[PDB]
Amino acid sequence: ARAQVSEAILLAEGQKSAVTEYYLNHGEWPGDNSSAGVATSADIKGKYVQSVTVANGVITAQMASSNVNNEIKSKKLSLWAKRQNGSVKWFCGQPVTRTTATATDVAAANGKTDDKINTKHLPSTCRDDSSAS
Repeated sequence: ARAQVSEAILLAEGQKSAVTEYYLNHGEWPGDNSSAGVATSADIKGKYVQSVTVANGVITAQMASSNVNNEIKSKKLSLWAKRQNGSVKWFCGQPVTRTTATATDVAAANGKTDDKINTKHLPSTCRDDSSAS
């Protein structure tokens, strides 16, 4: 499980440059994959990953539905960044959502627990809470 999740995190990290550069150039986060200049979400695939979706700067990877551990089939994790006075810090954990392109904070984006990869299956360094800062 964790081995599969760690490869999903690495794939999702491949979209960070598009998101960070957009923030650098616009002072706000990209609304979707197209505005970030990246491929459509279902075309960002890999080992164990069916899609990667950019939404207001949050990068959410969705695990594949087959050929993955039963307990993480089709579940999701997010990478997201927050301003910390000039620099930005990237976080990794359960799914989050940023409601607007300019919001500083994020909210948890659970799916009524359905989309959440269980914490036992997240690498120890990818357990950031939605409230992390």
